[PDB]
Amino acid sequence: MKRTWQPNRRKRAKTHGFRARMRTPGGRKVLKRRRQKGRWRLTPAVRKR
Amino acid sequence: AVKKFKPYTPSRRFMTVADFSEITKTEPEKSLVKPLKKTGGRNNQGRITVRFRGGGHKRLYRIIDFKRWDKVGIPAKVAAIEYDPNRSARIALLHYVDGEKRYIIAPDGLQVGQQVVAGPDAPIQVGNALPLRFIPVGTVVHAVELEPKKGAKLARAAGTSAQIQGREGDYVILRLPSGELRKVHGECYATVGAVGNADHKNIVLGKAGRSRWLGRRPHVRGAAMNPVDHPHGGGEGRAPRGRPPASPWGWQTKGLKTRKRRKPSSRFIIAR
RNA sequence: CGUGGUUCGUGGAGCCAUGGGGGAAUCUGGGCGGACCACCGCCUAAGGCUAAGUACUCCGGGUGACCGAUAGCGCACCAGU
RNA sequence: GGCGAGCUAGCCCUGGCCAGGGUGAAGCUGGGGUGAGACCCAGUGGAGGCCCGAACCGGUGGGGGAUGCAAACCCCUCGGA
RNA sequence: UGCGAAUGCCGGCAUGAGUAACGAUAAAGAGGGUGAGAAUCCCUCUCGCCGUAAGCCCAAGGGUUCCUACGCAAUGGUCGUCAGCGUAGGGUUAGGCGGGACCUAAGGUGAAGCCGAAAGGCGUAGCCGAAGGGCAGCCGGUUAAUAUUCCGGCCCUUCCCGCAGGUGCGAUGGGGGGACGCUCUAGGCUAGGGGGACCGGAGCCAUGGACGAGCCCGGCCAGAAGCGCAGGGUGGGAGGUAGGCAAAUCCGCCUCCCAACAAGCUCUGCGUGGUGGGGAAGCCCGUACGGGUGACAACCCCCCGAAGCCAGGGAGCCAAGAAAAGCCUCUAAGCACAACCUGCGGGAACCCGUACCGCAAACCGACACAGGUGGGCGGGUGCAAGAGCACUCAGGCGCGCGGGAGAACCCUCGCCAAGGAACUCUGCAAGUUGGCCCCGUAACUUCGGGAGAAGGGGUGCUCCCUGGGGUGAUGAGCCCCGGGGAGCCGCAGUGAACAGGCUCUGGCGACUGUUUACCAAAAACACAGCUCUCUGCGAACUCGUAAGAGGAGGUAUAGGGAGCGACGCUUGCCCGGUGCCGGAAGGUCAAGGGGAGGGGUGCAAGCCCCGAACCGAAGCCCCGGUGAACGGCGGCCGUAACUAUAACGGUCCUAAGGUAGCGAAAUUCCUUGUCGGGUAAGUUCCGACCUGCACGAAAAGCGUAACGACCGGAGCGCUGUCUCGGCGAGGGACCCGGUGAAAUUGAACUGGCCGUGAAGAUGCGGCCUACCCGUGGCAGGACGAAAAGACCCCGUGGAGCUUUACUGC
RNA sequence: CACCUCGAUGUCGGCUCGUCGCAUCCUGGGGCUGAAGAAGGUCCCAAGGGUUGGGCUGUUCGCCCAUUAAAGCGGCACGCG
RNA sequence: CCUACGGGCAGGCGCCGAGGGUAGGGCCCGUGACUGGGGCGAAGUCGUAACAAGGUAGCUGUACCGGAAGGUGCGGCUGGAUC
RNA sequence: CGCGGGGUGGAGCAGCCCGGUAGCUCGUCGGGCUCAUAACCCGAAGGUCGUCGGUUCAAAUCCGGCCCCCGCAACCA
RNA sequence: UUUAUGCUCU
Ligand SMILES: [Mg+2]
Ligand SMILES: [Mg+2]
Ligand SMILES: [Mg+2]
Ligand SMILES: [Mg+2]
Ligand SMILES: [Mg+2]
Ligand SMILES: [Mg+2]
Ligand SMILES: [Mg+2]
Ligand SMILES: [Mg+2]
Ligand SMILES: [Mg+2]
Ligand SMILES: [Mg+2]
Ligand SMILES: [Mg+2]
Ligand SMILES: [Mg+2]
Ligand SMILES: [Mg+2]
Ligand SMILES: [Mg+2]
Ligand SMILES: [Mg+2]
Ligand SMILES: [Mg+2]
Ligand SMILES: [Mg+2]
Ligand SMILES: [Mg+2]
Ligand SMILES: [Mg+2]
Ligand SMILES: [Mg+2]
Ligand SMILES: [Mg+2]
Ligand SMILES: [Mg+2]
Ligand SMILES: [Mg+2]
Ligand SMILES: [Mg+2]
Ligand SMILES: [Mg+2]
Ligand SMILES: [Mg+2]
Ligand SMILES: [Mg+2]
Ligand SMILES: [Mg+2]
Ligand SMILES: [Mg+2]
Ligand SMILES: [Mg+2]
Ligand SMILES: [Mg+2]
Ligand SMILES: [Mg+2]
Ligand SMILES: [Mg+2]
Ligand SMILES: [Mg+2]
Ligand SMILES: [Mg+2]
Ligand SMILES: [Mg+2]
Ligand SMILES: [Mg+2]
Ligand SMILES: [Mg+2]
Ligand SMILES: [Mg+2]
Ligand SMILES: [Mg+2]
Ligand SMILES: [Mg+2]
Ligand SMILES: [Mg+2]
Ligand SMILES: [Mg+2]
Ligand SMILES: [Mg+2]
Ligand SMILES: [Mg+2]
Ligand SMILES: [Mg+2]
Ligand SMILES: [Mg+2]
Ligand SMILES: [Mg+2]
Ligand SMILES: [Mg+2]
Ligand SMILES: [Mg+2]
Ligand SMILES: [Mg+2]
Ligand SMILES: [Mg+2]
Ligand SMILES: [Mg+2]
Ligand SMILES: [Mg+2]
Ligand SMILES: [Mg+2]
Ligand SMILES: [Mg+2]
Ligand SMILES: [Mg+2]
Ligand SMILES: [Mg+2]
Ligand SMILES: [Mg+2]
Ligand SMILES: [Mg+2]
Ligand SMILES: [Mg+2]
Ligand SMILES: [Mg+2]
Ligand SMILES: [Mg+2]
Ligand SMILES: [Mg+2]
Ligand SMILES: [Mg+2]
Ligand SMILES: [Mg+2]
Ligand SMILES: [Mg+2]
Ligand SMILES: [Mg+2]
Ligand SMILES: [Mg+2]
Ligand SMILES: [Mg+2]
Ligand SMILES: [Mg+2]
Ligand SMILES: [Mg+2]
Ligand SMILES: [Mg+2]
Ligand SMILES: [Mg+2]
Ligand SMILES: [Mg+2]
Ligand SMILES: [Mg+2]
Ligand SMILES: [Mg+2]
Ligand SMILES: [Mg+2]
Ligand SMILES: [Mg+2]
Ligand SMILES: [Mg+2]
Ligand SMILES: [Mg+2]
Ligand SMILES: [Mg+2]
Ligand SMILES: [Mg+2]
Ligand SMILES: [Mg+2]
Ligand SMILES: [Mg+2]
Ligand SMILES: [Mg+2]
Ligand SMILES: [Mg+2]
Ligand SMILES: [Mg+2]
Ligand SMILES: [Mg+2]
Ligand SMILES: [Mg+2]
Ligand SMILES: [Mg+2]
Ligand SMILES: [Mg+2]
Ligand SMILES: [Mg+2]
Ligand SMILES: [Mg+2]
Ligand SMILES: [Mg+2]
Ligand SMILES: [Mg+2]
Ligand SMILES: [Mg+2]
Ligand SMILES: [Mg+2]
Ligand SMILES: [Mg+2]
Ligand SMILES: [Mg+2]
Ligand SMILES: [Mg+2]
Ligand SMILES: [Mg+2]
Ligand SMILES: [Mg+2]
Ligand SMILES: [Mg+2]
Ligand SMILES: [Mg+2]
Ligand SMILES: [Mg+2]
Ligand SMILES: [Mg+2]
Ligand SMILES: [Mg+2]
Ligand SMILES: [Mg+2]
Ligand SMILES: [Mg+2]
Ligand SMILES: [Mg+2]
Ligand SMILES: [Mg+2]
Ligand SMILES: [Mg+2]
Ligand SMILES: [Mg+2]
Ligand SMILES: [Mg+2]
Ligand SMILES: [Mg+2]
Ligand SMILES: [Mg+2]
Ligand SMILES: [Mg+2]
Ligand SMILES: [Mg+2]
Ligand SMILES: [Mg+2]
Ligand SMILES: [Mg+2]
Ligand SMILES: [Mg+2]
Ligand SMILES: [Mg+2]
Ligand SMILES: [Mg+2]
Ligand SMILES: [Mg+2]
Ligand SMILES: [Mg+2]
Ligand SMILES: [Mg+2]
Ligand SMILES: [Mg+2]
Ligand SMILES: [Mg+2]
Ligand SMILES: [Mg+2]
Ligand SMILES: [Mg+2]
Ligand SMILES: [Mg+2]
Ligand SMILES: [Mg+2]
Ligand SMILES: [Mg+2]
Ligand SMILES: [Mg+2]
Ligand SMILES: [Mg+2]
Ligand SMILES: [Mg+2]
Ligand SMILES: [Mg+2]
Ligand SMILES: [Mg+2]
Ligand SMILES: [Mg+2]
Ligand SMILES: [Mg+2]
Ligand SMILES: [Mg+2]
Ligand SMILES: [Mg+2]
Ligand SMILES: [Mg+2]
Ligand SMILES: [Mg+2]
Ligand SMILES: [Mg+2]
Ligand SMILES: [Mg+2]
Ligand SMILES: [Mg+2]
Ligand SMILES: [Mg+2]
Ligand SMILES: [Mg+2]
Ligand SMILES: [Mg+2]
Ligand SMILES: [Mg+2]
Ligand SMILES: [Mg+2]
Ligand SMILES: [Mg+2]
Ligand SMILES: [Mg+2]
Ligand SMILES: [Mg+2]
Ligand SMILES: [Mg+2]
Ligand SMILES: [Mg+2]
Ligand SMILES: [Mg+2]
Ligand SMILES: [Mg+2]
Ligand SMILES: [Mg+2]
Ligand SMILES: [Mg+2]
Ligand SMILES: [Mg+2]
Ligand SMILES: [Mg+2]
Ligand SMILES: [Mg+2]
Ligand SMILES: [Mg+2]
Ligand SMILES: [Mg+2]
Ligand SMILES: [Mg+2]
Ligand SMILES: [Mg+2]
Ligand SMILES: [Mg+2]
Ligand SMILES: [Mg+2]
Ligand SMILES: [Mg+2]
Ligand SMILES: [Mg+2]
Ligand SMILES: [Mg+2]
Ligand SMILES: [Mg+2]
Ligand SMILES: [Mg+2]
Ligand SMILES: [Mg+2]
Ligand SMILES: [Mg+2]
Ligand SMILES: [Mg+2]
Ligand SMILES: [Mg+2]
Ligand SMILES: [Mg+2]
Ligand SMILES: [Mg+2]
Ligand SMILES: [Mg+2]
Ligand SMILES: [Mg+2]
Ligand SMILES: [Mg+2]
Ligand SMILES: [Mg+2]
Ligand SMILES: [Mg+2]
Ligand SMILES: [Mg+2]
Ligand SMILES: [Mg+2]
Ligand SMILES: [Mg+2]
Ligand SMILES: [Mg+2]
Ligand SMILES: [Mg+2]
Ligand SMILES: [Mg+2]
Ligand SMILES: [Mg+2]
Ligand SMILES: [Mg+2]
Ligand SMILES: [Mg+2]
Ligand SMILES: [Mg+2]
Ligand SMILES: [Mg+2]
Ligand SMILES: [Mg+2]
Ligand SMILES: [Mg+2]
Ligand SMILES: [Mg+2]
Ligand SMILES: [Mg+2]
Ligand SMILES: [Mg+2]
Ligand SMILES: [Mg+2]
Ligand SMILES: [Mg+2]
Ligand SMILES: [Mg+2]
Ligand SMILES: [Mg+2]
Ligand SMILES: [Mg+2]
Ligand SMILES: [Mg+2]
Ligand SMILES: [Mg+2]
Ligand SMILES: [Mg+2]
Ligand SMILES: [Mg+2]
Ligand SMILES: [Mg+2]
Ligand SMILES: [Mg+2]
Ligand SMILES: [Mg+2]
Ligand SMILES: [Mg+2]
Ligand SMILES: [Mg+2]
Ligand SMILES: [Mg+2]
Ligand SMILES: [Mg+2]
Ligand SMILES: [Mg+2]
Ligand SMILES: [Mg+2]
Ligand SMILES: [Mg+2]
Ligand SMILES: [Mg+2]
Ligand SMILES: [Mg+2]
Ligand SMILES: [Mg+2]
Ligand SMILES: [Mg+2]
Ligand SMILES: [Mg+2]
Ligand SMILES: [Mg+2]
Ligand SMILES: [Mg+2]
Ligand SMILES: [Mg+2]
Ligand SMILES: [Mg+2]
Ligand SMILES: [Mg+2]
Ligand SMILES: [Mg+2]
Ligand SMILES: [Mg+2]
Ligand SMILES: [Mg+2]
Ligand SMILES: [Mg+2]
Ligand SMILES: [Mg+2]
Ligand SMILES: [Mg+2]
Ligand SMILES: [Mg+2]
Ligand SMILES: [Mg+2]
Ligand SMILES: [Mg+2]
Ligand SMILES: [Mg+2]
Ligand SMILES: [Mg+2]
Ligand SMILES: [Mg+2]
Ligand SMILES: [Mg+2]
Ligand SMILES: [Mg+2]
Ligand SMILES: [Mg+2]
Ligand SMILES: [Mg+2]
Ligand SMILES: [Mg+2]
Ligand SMILES: [Mg+2]
Ligand SMILES: [Mg+2]
Ligand SMILES: [Mg+2]
Ligand SMILES: [Mg+2]
């Protein structure tokens, strides 16, 4: 039956994308946190062309 | 009149439709003077602020002329009477001698092909607009301005009208469709005649879907809710109100008056 | 008048601060010494700057009656993987 | 304090989809009818939260499954269409 | 700093156990090949399954999975020599396909501007934003793997420059256009398909017959201009002009005058078209596939025919159906040896994607998971039609453990003597019925319905006669609807498959519809419709600190709240309490005003405190009104010439004491009330009565045709439900080979009885019984497993909800 | 009453399958009778076997229909999920 | 089978057919818990509606209401007494 | 046998708190008006306060037991 | 402006 994950490359960037993260002060801290932790990826990796 | 149906389905048995014989070569509307695209939206910026709306037929907005002093003296011919989905009244497309076209809310009687005009001049017959002060006391009128130069606001609903009752200063005394006696400034434009399509009040939607077409989603009773939701929610097998009948937000809804007390407007009113 | 700060929770409640109303004076002027008054004293509000002594440890170093791979940092190992 | 409507609910914009058969509303035309009408009869017509029924949307009853094929499934049956 | 327990933590290894299982019952068999090894890889043949798919093409998503060589440790539920797996190499080619150097939509963002402690929230234009608008490529060939991308053929777009011709050119600005619904639809086409005695073609004559107008195979695709057929769009002049935020010669408006029609002018679709290209069966090779020939292949007539094209086609209808650019026209600044337009010529034309999977072993579900996933194509025959059903083309598959055996038991199926609901809470389940044509069809009814009511008859094949329609000719052929007559065969003719069991009578709900994703689909919600109430418009109301926004670009025939709930007949009395509404008086009432009068301190001027009368809002009090506002609508006693019963009376209380209509009911406790009906028998069912524990009128009352996967009662039909079982099939269970889990587990050398024990003993006492160990089975016990009881209580534990609890906002 | 069980001892009825007790429902054997016979009453012995099919209700139970030699009462965690 | 055989008879099939069966309608009669009124019946209960102006003139069609006769509204009739 | 309210002339009600005296309507009886009855008018009679005990100087009254009446409750199970 | 009523057969 229809599960929760329904991948959509635009949805993903539009939602957790880097630019989305930078618009909101709350998001900028996510990046602040993630960077401070040493995360290799500050943002969900996405593709398409 | 009003159209009826033989009961070849239930609902079709009680269903009743408007009579469209009064409607002159409508179908395609007048792309110029209207329409504009109409932003159909049921909530404000974000959230629902009027319950139970949405869906229903797409609509083009006919941008109608609610201020006629705009073209004083310039007469015009009534070209057609049209269907307007954005109001209960019908609209009348009129061609000005100017070559300018505008829609008006079609008054009762207003025949296709007759002349119309607005101004302090202006014969006191149907379709003509005049500053209130120049209208013979006792005549019925529609599409009145509430303050001069601010556009018509009163008596625009199908079948509605207002009567000029007397004069008092720079103000005249109207009896509004509500029955309220109000003073309006004499400079305010009105237009002689009642609105028309007065059979409007007598149609019967007939079915749930018919309400869906008009953009009205189902309305649910507080009685059917839970206490979380409404003053009337909860119980355990039906229930009287168990308190003064209230709205979802707590205020009483049977009698409790709501007009703001100390309101400048108060000084110009006198009825129900 | 309404509040905050002070140990002061309206208390005899001053002092410093100030959202609202009213609203001065320039040394014989003004503030304070815990309601108020007198006396005796202290200090000069409504402009501004000012090193050092102080706080911390991403970083480098030196030490340990500190751990010794289930410990010690989550990671002694290409782990914020 | 942030993260979530890529599940689900509602709404907004733009598209798409609904085999085949049945019933035969109004209106129209003609005829009868009358002072003129209402109206009646044919034919035409093709209305409907109309009927039967696939796709599609469902989830009624029963059986099976119960460390399952499956953290909601399978079969038969059934609702809308 | 010492561990045995914390359903402790981390790890390792055990038990169950060679046990369950190995993931759809579409299905397999043999020969040959490879190889250390083969049921599992390759090839051949036979068999089976999909075929509105289980075939093919797009979009998502995935991201090397693609092709090839060399490999089998692991991954593969077995095995693998194979693989979507390991190593390596290769593979994705565009001015025309998609997206971008185009347009705008919701929404997002946001110069101006507005608001907010900060963060930030709004917001006009503008900008961003697409599966919408716009825009130029069709047919073949080719690679192991890409192709509208490379190649071949034919055909187009834009940009730059240049000639020639032409014109007032010129825009982000004005105008036109783009430009739009749902249902039903016309004519003409196309895709697609069937047939052909005609055209082309390797071959074939079996097994009794056939050398035949035999069988088998194929009989097209693309194509500029021109042309032809069908169709879309469109009036042409002139005068006036004050409107289209400047200006227009354009558009709009008024008046004349000509066309009335596609006539013309255009733009599409289809046909034809120079030319180009494809081109079966079969046979021969070689696979791991494809290649040769068939060929110099043929390449044509008839018929059916779209939901697709001509397309902005037409008609009807109410719910009244995007935008912007491209484009055309108008003019403005400007410039007019510019510029723009037409034609020809030369040149210029960028970035991204392109492999492969894609109803699935490559996407979403931890899995090679019986689930989920949007658009297009989806052939033939038959069955009334159809995408339905059966069988089948192309194409694709037999589902990644097998071999046997023929027990119980389970699942999924088939049949059954006599009976026929006797089963059971219930006909649950299963049966019956079942498509089409015809005959026929009741109560009631809102006149539509109820109706597929009910109940019946027909249904195949053959020969003969025969009526209409389409296309062609007014014909033949090919299709398409039939009508009549005589016969034939079986148990049976919708011979297989897909196809309602029916009736009677209650309750609830009017109806279609909606809901507890995953135990409830309902008498619950919603619903048209009735009433009350608020709202005069910067409306009420809602969201927000605000700005702002929804309401609504609406205006009382409108909008908000509330209850009721189609429709029919109706909806009674009480305003004392609560709420709401009205009330310019009066009572009380806060800050404030006012200060009679008192006080502290000073030598004093004074400074500083209290403080009475009085004047001070809303609110409450008070006076009224109000029921489709919250709500409420009695008790005792007596009484008629048989008895009974009480129309009648007395008295006490109330704000008023329940009207109509209903009533042992979705309500009735006593209760299976009493009576009547149904049955041989009826706690239920139907009809009554009324003693209504405890109906009653918009939390509506009483009815109502139609409707319902709702709940109740009855009958007919028919049955494995049952008397009462039996036999049979297949998938499991069982045996053999391969792979191999799970909860659970203090340790065990783990028997019965009668006692005893913390009151239910394998473990204590007494007696009894009992050689050691398994396998298939049943479920009585191990107070069996599972979940630190959901009930209950306890905790000065928590949370949701309520109110005339308290206190606040 | 509150003794084992609340880190769980699943609760009525039906079905299935029983087994045991005897305070015996029938059948066998008896004594007494207000036992003529036949048929009963009442008590004693006796547990071997038997102890029907339906209507109603979830029912146990009970009422009822038709029968019968009889339509027995109990226990077994109100035996047995 | 008999023939006087292009024959008849027996025998076979077919139509219709008494009726039987199944299914659904129509009319009529009897009967039914209970229920509606009606008639009648020497001396029951409650009132007073009508006849005299009936002590509210009466009657009337309709509508609402009430233990009962009745009352009231609207309109109508005189078949109303009284100066 | 839980809680609450009751029991008073013939009927229905007061009086019970707080002590000391029993009141209202109806009915009953006598007399009147009337031809007569009712209505109406004038008079009068009638209760030991459910019951036994207790308290006080005194009990319908305050207290206790018993017998009846009405109302409410009987829930998780 | 207070009244209503009069058993059965002759
Ligand atoms: Mg779905
Ligand atoms: Mg997940
Ligand atoms: Mg996307
Ligand atoms: Mg989305
Ligand atoms: Mg890195
Ligand atoms: Mg917004
Ligand atoms: Mg937002
Ligand atoms: Mg209306
Ligand atoms: Mg509602
Ligand atoms: Mg609810
Ligand atoms: Mg909520
Ligand atoms: Mg609430
Ligand atoms: Mg409530
Ligand atoms: Mg209730
Ligand atoms: Mg202060
Ligand atoms: Mg403080
Ligand atoms: Mg304090
Ligand atoms: Mg203190
Ligand atoms: Mg202080
Ligand atoms: Mg001081
Ligand atoms: Mg201060
Ligand atoms: Mg201040
Ligand atoms: Mg000084
Ligand atoms: Mg000081
Ligand atoms: Mg001091
Ligand atoms: Mg002070
Ligand atoms: Mg100092
Ligand atoms: Mg300073
Ligand atoms: Mg400093
Ligand atoms: Mg350091
Ligand atoms: Mg060391
Ligand atoms: Mg280690
Ligand atoms: Mg470590
Ligand atoms: Mg070590
Ligand atoms: Mg560190
Ligand atoms: Mg670690
Ligand atoms: Mg590392
Ligand atoms: Mg928050
Ligand atoms: Mg969503
Ligand atoms: Mg489709
Ligand atoms: Mg006609
Ligand atoms: Mg005629
Ligand atoms: Mg037709
Ligand atoms: Mg017709
Ligand atoms: Mg339908
Ligand atoms: Mg239906
Ligand atoms: Mg259907
Ligand atoms: Mg189901
Ligand atoms: Mg369900
Ligand atoms: Mg079910
Ligand atoms: Mg099930
Ligand atoms: Mg099971
Ligand atoms: Mg220990
Ligand atoms: Mg341990
Ligand atoms: Mg085992
Ligand atoms: Mg086994
Ligand atoms: Mg097995
Ligand atoms: Mg299998
Ligand atoms: Mg071999
Ligand atoms: Mg070899
Ligand atoms: Mg094989
Ligand atoms: Mg082999
Ligand atoms: Mg296999
Ligand atoms: Mg992709
Ligand atoms: Mg790889
Ligand atoms: Mg491969
Ligand atoms: Mg391997
Ligand atoms: Mg291997
Ligand atoms: Mg393996
Ligand atoms: Mg596997
Ligand atoms: Mg090998
Ligand atoms: Mg590989
Ligand atoms: Mg190209
Ligand atoms: Mg493509
Ligand atoms: Mg492009
Ligand atoms: Mg460029
Ligand atoms: Mg844009
Ligand atoms: Mg913003
Ligand atoms: Mg901002
Ligand atoms: Mg762009
Ligand atoms: Mg696009
Ligand atoms: Mg497009
Ligand atoms: Mg393109
Ligand atoms: Mg082309
Ligand atoms: Mg390929
Ligand atoms: Mg190609
Ligand atoms: Mg090419
Ligand atoms: Mg231009
Ligand atoms: Mg269009
Ligand atoms: Mg057509
Ligand atoms: Mg073709
Ligand atoms: Mg030939
Ligand atoms: Mg032969
Ligand atoms: Mg030949
Ligand atoms: Mg052929
Ligand atoms: Mg052919
Ligand atoms: Mg073709
Ligand atoms: Mg061609
Ligand atoms: Mg013209
Ligand atoms: Mg001109
Ligand atoms: Mg202009
Ligand atoms: Mg062409
Ligand atoms: Mg052409
Ligand atoms: Mg050729
Ligand atoms: Mg070939
Ligand atoms: Mg269609
Ligand atoms: Mg079209
Ligand atoms: Mg059209
Ligand atoms: Mg633009
Ligand atoms: Mg020009
Ligand atoms: Mg110039
Ligand atoms: Mg060129
Ligand atoms: Mg080129
Ligand atoms: Mg490609
Ligand atoms: Mg695959
Ligand atoms: Mg593919
Ligand atoms: Mg699928
Ligand atoms: Mg698909
Ligand atoms: Mg595939
Ligand atoms: Mg598999
Ligand atoms: Mg799958
Ligand atoms: Mg998967
Ligand atoms: Mg499903
Ligand atoms: Mg699908
Ligand atoms: Mg087919
Ligand atoms: Mg066919
Ligand atoms: Mg056939
Ligand atoms: Mg068919
Ligand atoms: Mg198709
Ligand atoms: Mg199929
Ligand atoms: Mg095949
Ligand atoms: Mg398998
Ligand atoms: Mg057989
Ligand atoms: Mg049988
Ligand atoms: Mg039989
Ligand atoms: Mg039968
Ligand atoms: Mg039974
Ligand atoms: Mg039964
Ligand atoms: Mg049931
Ligand atoms: Mg039943
Ligand atoms: Mg069934
Ligand atoms: Mg018929
Ligand atoms: Mg019916
Ligand atoms: Mg009918
Ligand atoms: Mg039938
Ligand atoms: Mg039939
Ligand atoms: Mg038949
Ligand atoms: Mg046959
Ligand atoms: Mg013909
Ligand atoms: Mg044709
Ligand atoms: Mg023909
Ligand atoms: Mg069949
Ligand atoms: Mg069938
Ligand atoms: Mg059927
Ligand atoms: Mg319903
Ligand atoms: Mg109803
Ligand atoms: Mg439904
Ligand atoms: Mg649902
Ligand atoms: Mg559910
Ligand atoms: Mg749930
Ligand atoms: Mg269920
Ligand atoms: Mg349902
Ligand atoms: Mg908001
Ligand atoms: Mg607010
Ligand atoms: Mg505002
Ligand atoms: Mg607004
Ligand atoms: Mg608006
Ligand atoms: Mg309701
Ligand atoms: Mg009353
Ligand atoms: Mg009241
Ligand atoms: Mg009142
Ligand atoms: Mg009140
Ligand atoms: Mg008030
Ligand atoms: Mg006052
Ligand atoms: Mg004061
Ligand atoms: Mg003062
Ligand atoms: Mg003094
Ligand atoms: Mg006041
Ligand atoms: Mg008053
Ligand atoms: Mg009422
Ligand atoms: Mg009350
Ligand atoms: Mg009474
Ligand atoms: Mg009585
Ligand atoms: Mg009596
Ligand atoms: Mg009153
Ligand atoms: Mg009642
Ligand atoms: Mg009443
Ligand atoms: Mg009964
Ligand atoms: Mg009740
Ligand atoms: Mg009977
Ligand atoms: Mg009976
Ligand atoms: Mg029941
Ligand atoms: Mg009944
Ligand atoms: Mg009720
Ligand atoms: Mg009510
Ligand atoms: Mg109702
Ligand atoms: Mg009812
Ligand atoms: Mg249902
Ligand atoms: Mg059976
Ligand atoms: Mg078998
Ligand atoms: Mg094995
Ligand atoms: Mg004992
Ligand atoms: Mg024991
Ligand atoms: Mg021992
Ligand atoms: Mg011992
Ligand atoms: Mg022992
Ligand atoms: Mg011993
Ligand atoms: Mg053993
Ligand atoms: Mg065993
Ligand atoms: Mg066991
Ligand atoms: Mg078992
Ligand atoms: Mg516990
Ligand atoms: Mg507690
Ligand atoms: Mg607590
Ligand atoms: Mg205990
Ligand atoms: Mg104890
Ligand atoms: Mg335990
Ligand atoms: Mg357990
Ligand atoms: Mg005895
Ligand atoms: Mg015996
Ligand atoms: Mg004897
Ligand atoms: Mg004995
Ligand atoms: Mg039953
Ligand atoms: Mg019973
Ligand atoms: Mg029995
Ligand atoms: Mg017991
Ligand atoms: Mg038990
Ligand atoms: Mg169980
Ligand atoms: Mg049981
Ligand atoms: Mg016959
Ligand atoms: Mg007959
Ligand atoms: Mg009959
Ligand atoms: Mg009778
Ligand atoms: Mg008497
Ligand atoms: Mg009598
Ligand atoms: Mg009288
Ligand atoms: Mg009278
Ligand atoms: Mg009278
Ligand atoms: Mg009279
Ligand atoms: Mg009465
Ligand atoms: Mg009258
Ligand atoms: Mg009393
Ligand atoms: Mg008494
Ligand atoms: Mg008292
Ligand atoms: Mg008296
Ligand atoms: Mg007397
Ligand atoms: Mg006593
Ligand atoms: Mg005493
Ligand atoms: Mg409770
Ligand atoms: Mg009397
Ligand atoms: Mg008399
Ligand atoms: Mg009498
Ligand atoms: Mg007599």
